[PDB]
Amino acid sequence: VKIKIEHLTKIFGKRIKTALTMVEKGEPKNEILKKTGATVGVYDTNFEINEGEIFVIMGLSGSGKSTLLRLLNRLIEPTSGKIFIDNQDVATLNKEDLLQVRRKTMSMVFQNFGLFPHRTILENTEYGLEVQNVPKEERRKRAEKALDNANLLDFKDQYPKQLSGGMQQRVGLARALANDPEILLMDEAFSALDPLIRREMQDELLELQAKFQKTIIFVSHDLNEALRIGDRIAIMKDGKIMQIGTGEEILTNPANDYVKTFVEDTAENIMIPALTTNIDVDGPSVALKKMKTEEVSSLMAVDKKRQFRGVVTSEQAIAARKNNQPLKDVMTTDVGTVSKEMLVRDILPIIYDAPTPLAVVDDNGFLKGVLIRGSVLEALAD
Amino acid sequence: VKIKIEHLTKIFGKRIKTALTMVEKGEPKNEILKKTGATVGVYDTNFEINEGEIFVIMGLSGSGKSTLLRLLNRLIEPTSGKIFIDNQDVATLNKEDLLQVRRKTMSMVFQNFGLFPHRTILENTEYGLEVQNVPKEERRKRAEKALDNANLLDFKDQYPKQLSGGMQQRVGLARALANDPEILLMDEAFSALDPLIRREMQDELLELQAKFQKTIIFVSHDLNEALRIGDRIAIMKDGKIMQIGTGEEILTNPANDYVKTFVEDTAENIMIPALTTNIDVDGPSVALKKMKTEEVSSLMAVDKKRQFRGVVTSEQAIAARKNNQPLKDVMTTDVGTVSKEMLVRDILPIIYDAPTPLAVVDDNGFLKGVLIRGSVLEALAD
Amino acid sequence: GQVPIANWVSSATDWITSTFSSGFDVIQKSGTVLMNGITGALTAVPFWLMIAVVTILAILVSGKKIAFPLFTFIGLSLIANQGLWSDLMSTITLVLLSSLLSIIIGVPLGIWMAKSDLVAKIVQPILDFMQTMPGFVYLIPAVAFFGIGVVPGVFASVIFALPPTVRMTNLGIRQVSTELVEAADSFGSTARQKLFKLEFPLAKGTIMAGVNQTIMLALSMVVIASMIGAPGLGRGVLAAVQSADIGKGFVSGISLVILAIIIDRFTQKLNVDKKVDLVYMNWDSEVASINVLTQAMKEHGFDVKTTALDNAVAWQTVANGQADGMVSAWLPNTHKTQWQKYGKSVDLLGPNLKGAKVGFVVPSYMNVNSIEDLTNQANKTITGIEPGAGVMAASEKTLNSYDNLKDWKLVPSSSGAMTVALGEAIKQHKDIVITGWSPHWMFNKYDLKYLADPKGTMGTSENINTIVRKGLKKENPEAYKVLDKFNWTTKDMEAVMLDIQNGKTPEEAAKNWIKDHQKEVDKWFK
Amino acid sequence: GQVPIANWVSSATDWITSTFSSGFDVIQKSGTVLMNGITGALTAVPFWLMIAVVTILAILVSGKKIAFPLFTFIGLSLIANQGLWSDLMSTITLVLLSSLLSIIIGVPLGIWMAKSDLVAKIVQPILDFMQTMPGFVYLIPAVAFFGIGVVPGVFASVIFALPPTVRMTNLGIRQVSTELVEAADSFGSTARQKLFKLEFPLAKGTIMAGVNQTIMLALSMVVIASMIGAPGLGRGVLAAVQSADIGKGFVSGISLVILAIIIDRFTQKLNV
Ligand SMILES: Nc1ncnc2c1ncn2[C@@H]1O[C@@H]2COP(=O)(O)O[C@H]3[C@@H](O)[C@H](n4cnc5c(N)ncnc54)O[C@@H]3COP(=O)(O)O[C@H]2[C@H]1O
Ligand SMILES: Nc1ncnc2c1ncn2[C@@H]1O[C@H](COP(=O)(O)OP(=O)(O)NP(=O)(O)O)[C@@H](O)[C@H]1O
Ligand SMILES: Nc1ncnc2c1ncn2[C@@H]1O[C@H](COP(=O)(O)OP(=O)(O)NP(=O)(O)O)[C@@H](O)[C@H]1O
Repeated sequence: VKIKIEHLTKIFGKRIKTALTMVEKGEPKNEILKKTGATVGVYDTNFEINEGEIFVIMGLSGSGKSTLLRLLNRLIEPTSGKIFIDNQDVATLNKEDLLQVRRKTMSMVFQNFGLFPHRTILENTEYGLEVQNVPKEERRKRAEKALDNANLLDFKDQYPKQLSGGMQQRVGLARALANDPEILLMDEAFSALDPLIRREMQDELLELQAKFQKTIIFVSHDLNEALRIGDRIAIMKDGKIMQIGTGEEILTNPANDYVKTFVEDTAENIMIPALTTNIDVDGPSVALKKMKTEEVSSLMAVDKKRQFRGVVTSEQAIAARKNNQPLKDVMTTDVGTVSKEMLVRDILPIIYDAPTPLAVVDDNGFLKGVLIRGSVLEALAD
Repeated sequence: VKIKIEHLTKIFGKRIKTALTMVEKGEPKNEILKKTGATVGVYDTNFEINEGEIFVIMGLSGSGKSTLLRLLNRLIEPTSGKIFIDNQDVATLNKEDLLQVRRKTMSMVFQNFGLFPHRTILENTEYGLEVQNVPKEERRKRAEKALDNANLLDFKDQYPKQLSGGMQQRVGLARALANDPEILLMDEAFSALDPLIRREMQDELLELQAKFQKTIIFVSHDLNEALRIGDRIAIMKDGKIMQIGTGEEILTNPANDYVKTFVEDTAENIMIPALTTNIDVDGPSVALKKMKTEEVSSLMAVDKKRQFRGVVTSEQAIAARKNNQPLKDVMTTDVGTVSKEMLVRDILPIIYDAPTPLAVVDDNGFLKGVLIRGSVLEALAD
Repeated sequence: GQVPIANWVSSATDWITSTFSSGFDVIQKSGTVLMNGITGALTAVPFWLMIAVVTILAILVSGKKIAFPLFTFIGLSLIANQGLWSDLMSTITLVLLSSLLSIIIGVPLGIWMAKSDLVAKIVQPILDFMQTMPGFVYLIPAVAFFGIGVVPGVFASVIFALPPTVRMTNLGIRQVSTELVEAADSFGSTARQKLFKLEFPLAKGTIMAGVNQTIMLALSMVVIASMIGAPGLGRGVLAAVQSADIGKGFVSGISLVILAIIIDRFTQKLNVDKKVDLVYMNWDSEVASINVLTQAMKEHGFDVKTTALDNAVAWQTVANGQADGMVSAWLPNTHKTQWQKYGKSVDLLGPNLKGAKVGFVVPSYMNVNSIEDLTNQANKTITGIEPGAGVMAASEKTLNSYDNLKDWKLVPSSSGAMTVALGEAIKQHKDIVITGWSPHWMFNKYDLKYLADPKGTMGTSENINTIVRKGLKKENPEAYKVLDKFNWTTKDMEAVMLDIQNGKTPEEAAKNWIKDHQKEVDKWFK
Repeated sequence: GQVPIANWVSSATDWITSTFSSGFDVIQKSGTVLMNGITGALTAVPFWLMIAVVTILAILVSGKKIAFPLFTFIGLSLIANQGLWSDLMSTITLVLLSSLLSIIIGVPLGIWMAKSDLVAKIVQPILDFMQTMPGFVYLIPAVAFFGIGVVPGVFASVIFALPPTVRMTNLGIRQVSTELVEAADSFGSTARQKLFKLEFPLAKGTIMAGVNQTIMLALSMVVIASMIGAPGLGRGVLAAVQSADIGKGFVSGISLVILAIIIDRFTQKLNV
């Protein structure tokens, strides 16, 4: 165990001791607001955190989750509660000790990368030490070392504005790491990047955490972004609905009914956007390019007018290319075609024989989606 | 055929008649710049367009491709050339006739949606008619009709700022359509949306074009965004490298060598980002959630420390869930594991037996990617 | 060699004023009658009614906070308590004309600025040359064009308040995102349609900010123009300056602050017979005369208009024919160059006061008895009055007539600024030389003396006179008869001026003397 | 039912000026000697030398462009031709004293305003009450405190030019993105660290813009103060006004606008 929290809470607005007393009994937040006009972002939060335990904190815009982070670091002074780090509280600390705790243990990462545009990447990276009054060569050494750990040192002596989101995020994370912190707070760090770069950053972060065993108070509104990396989750709606974590207990034994809609636990509404190949104008090479970009091995083939026609496979396209023979001849018209919400489960047998999915073709020939062993999921939900 | 262009070109800067004369001989753009300081964005452009022929225009930032659009609509007065629409030139037109051509035939779509924030969606939608001096009930009728065609009429009497990119784009496209134009110019319309919404918009646009046979001068820097929809492509680097179009001829017989790097036509560098399941902390329900989000049927399973361990399948996870038995027991350790650039093609046989891919596991147990019938592509490139 | 810039400018202005004179005069008539009618209309409204109206509008504009309406009501009540209402209404009418004209002439100019790239290049230089130019200049040609009154205030405020409106308009129309303009073009929106549908409804914020700046500038420039016509609180603050009267200057400044805050706060919350026309010059000597003259002259049934301004302007005012007359013409030497310019364009009456003694002034305790017996006392300074005064013609010639003064400096001030500086010297008990004249009031409180002038250039046979425009005898004989007889005692005039300096109002002290000497006063009325 | 504002203000002014008289007198002596020395220094320099130096500075700050330095040389030559050089130097020294005093006492006040919301509430009203009063008033107490000369001119210019400096300082320190502020406070950076590493270098544009405004206001207030001591071209323009001699008035206004243009251009090129 590393952290331990007790009745931590934060009240905004004015005339708040009344609100503090109220939460000391258990009045809901909405009553407090309507009575005092003192909006509350956190409410009787109690939990604990261990070492190396990426502890995600999910929720919606308005749950007061980033506020919880900033309370851990005390950027926002807690209205009440305690935070036992290193057997040392944090809400009862003088300024200098809190300052050293910030410089040494904690470190922060932000949604929009929290970077100084009036500096070059290395200065931003070393700022955490620059403010600690240390000689400059070791500062620059650790900065270049961290950047080399992120494969962008050649991109130093440049300015953030001339970079892309991913490199700015890597720079912010390195600035955080330069300190050798025992903790890393994030406020939707990867939420501003592209989802591809988002996955890349998640994988890199997991790699790091495997190498570096340090706590991480992540924050995200994407449940995917939490299950991928999160070792213990905590969902927040103005308070801790449940944080049993371990990934499934949010899915297996959700205490509330709100979580079960937050994670979103019949008919063929499970169809997914399809990968299409308009044969009449495109051909084999285009189809193979589409497969490469789309990271698949087969495709669905339609008529120019968006009528479904059949299926295409990588080998079929290759044969077409070598033979110069075009599509609509080396093609798979025979397919287990399906309707929109009309073959829910009678399809169980047919889905097994055919490795390819079963396009949910509209009765008029149009196509909406496909089905790839997502049917086995809710066929057995019974 | 609808459009026909002749030696159209546009010269910026000053002292340009010299530049016009130069392009009349064939001097490169860079020489013109260094000699006169008159940067050129278009250079001796000649082509033609047909009806219903989505005519994409690819290129890089600096190719002067959006300038070509704005020249078609004459928002930027052409330095020279002609544009024969409806057997009527466009660069030799008085103001009123050009104005009517803009109101009736042409219509425009922009990257950042070109929406007036000081109006409500319906007013933006009807602006194209509002400026034509028509009575208001038919204006509102056509506006609501178009919005209903985009499934957001309930979102009228609201402001764009309180919407998301997709709905703003639909509104802009409807504003364009309200006019019943015979043409639709776009400047990287979908480039500001999410790629998911981008694909949805592409499919909707193709649906529309099937229903509505009207020309579309699309623009995009994504080759995917062109092959998906484009019926005839034209690549641009300060000039028309080649526009044979038809999708493959850019891929099959690329006249230049630049195109072959623009479209990007050995070792296992074809590996793709993998879909992972950290068994030691996550379990069956989490794995099935990942499959659902990731739109697949199987997954790769690793050790907490990012060592590869094996494979998991939807049925295996379902059995684990019903039986309550966890992963690392109902799992597929046996797999055709592979190294990073060391089994390029000897793997041809093994890839066939196994429906699942072959993880390119680092020799130390780490994982980088997988291989899904992308090997059949360049195994036969020989 | 030097270039005749001054001669060129004066020649061009003279050619204009001789060429477009009829247009200037008709504009003067129409504008003055218009502003006078508006002011009469506004002051016809009782103070309680308009104060309550404005507080109600404050409530309507903001109903949650009670700060602005409260400040408005309290301040306007305070003003009307101090007696500064009619002046306030004149100030508002000037400000409205100025702001409206500046807007009407700038916003179109901002349009023709943004829609053309040549006009920006032409005008922005002019805007920078207009936006740093001091206000004092703008009102020089105004008098040369329209002459004294409200018209100069309007013109100066226009020319001084136009720049920010024009600039912010051109900025706010040139800054709308190019996609919106490109769209409005792609849908075939004529310039008018996009201008009235896209440009303005988005630039209005910047345009209103520029209009707020225009209003501020017009207000300040009215305060400045007070020296010429420009009635209102500007006259009050100006007189408080030229007399060092801290209280009245503070009062007028606070009233202008109230007016300006009111207008500002509103703006940011609307973004989303027998008549006499006399002239005097704020000199404690001449304040006593006219004020007494008017209060008495009223009794016979004379309609009065006193206009406070500088000496040489008044001579021009009386000269060209823009006013009736004035009784503040020290002569034949202190204001002689004024006569050399516009002494020929009058019909002088005759003295009004015998014994106008001019000369330097020093504390009696100091040794020096004549200017020739002065070595290097008082840092070789001559603490004088406004540089446009008449004694400065003498003092300029004095320092350039004697040897010992060849290395002494003349430092202008106001006609009352030195008096407080003097009082500082006597309390500090330090040598100090000050330009001076008589009759005056400080002689009655301090122990001071003149300095004998062996050359006597700065004035020996000095005596106030009074002048009237030629032919006034054929256009207002009653005042011509009255003014001719206006000649009275030298000695206890000072009761008029000593009473005031002790803490009474000019009219109140001017009233008191007339009761004592009503018999002599009635002699003037004949 | 009138209320005696006049009497209260006069009594307060008399009491304050008769109470702190020694301090005002010593300040008068020091300021006048300092300003006369500065003016003698700046006018001792031959005018060709200073024109050439300043044109060199124009070329330095603007290398490719020739219009601005050409205008500088032409205007300053015109001034020196007409004889308004010593006046010009007196005006400059007044402007310098006023601007530096205003900056020195306002920028820290801007910091304090940005650091406490209470002080902003206290001051913004005072800034509104200060930038809205006409300049004419501000000097009346000046004479009452410092007397005829230049000291009152610079005091009034200070009081009339300090608002926009303070306002822009507070506004430009209060508008920095709270993300960077949270980054600074999260890596353990005291107020000094972030103030001298984060707040300033990002507020500098606003601060120097406000300090251009301050200079314009001080210059105008000097022109006004010319009615009391306050030498320079203000005296020339005032004499033109009091005589309607449009010649000298326009000449001095041309010279002042030339100076203001020079200063605006220079200040515009210390922030970019
Ligand atoms: N990037 C990745 N990382 C890790 N494992 C991956 C992976 N991509 C695919 N797999 C796994 O390997 C198998 C390869 O599928 P393939 O692409 O040959 O065959 C695919 C594809 O060719 C076709 N298909 C058509 N539209 C599709 C779509 N929208 N999404 C997925 N597959 C689609 O349907 C088949 C469904 O594949 P299924 O789920 O049976 O099985 C998939 C999946 O279990
Ligand atoms: N000024 C404030 N700053 C922070 N929280 C506030 C503030 N005022 C009120 N709050 C409370 O905190 C909540 C903020 O919710 P939160 O989930 O932190 O939103 P967010 O800032 O959009 N989150 P994130 O996207 O992760 O940065 C509000 O709903 C309030 O209950
Ligand atoms: N002001 C200008 N507007 C448009 N084109 C210009 C301009 N100035 C120069 N050009 C020329 O046109 C080119 C613009 O390239 P282009 O591919 O249109 O860029 P882009 O605007 O980033 N494209 P897009 O993202 O589709 O809107 C420049 O490289 C110049 O050759």
